[PDB]
Amino acid sequence: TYTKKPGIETVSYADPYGEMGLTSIKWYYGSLILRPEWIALFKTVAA
Amino acid sequence: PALTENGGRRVGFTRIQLIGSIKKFGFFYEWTQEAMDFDTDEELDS
Repeated sequence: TYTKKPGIETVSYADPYGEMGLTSIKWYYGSLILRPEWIALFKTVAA
Repeated sequence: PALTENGGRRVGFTRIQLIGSIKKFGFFYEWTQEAMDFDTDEELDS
């Protein structure tokens, strides 16, 4: 997570007055299925 | 000016130049010796 609260930042040639705020969330995800035969799935239609 | 809540976009400044000049000036006069010797006044030079 990053966060640039409004103030001295955003303050940039885009926004000299610096009136914008920013918060970011980044992450990494990945998985591997060792034994697909160990995973069972049934499909159906309910009411 | 009108700063909207968004912001993002100005004023400038200028300076001007003043120029002077130096000009030469002067004059002169002449006199003969006889003017000084044969003058009614003896303090004409002064």
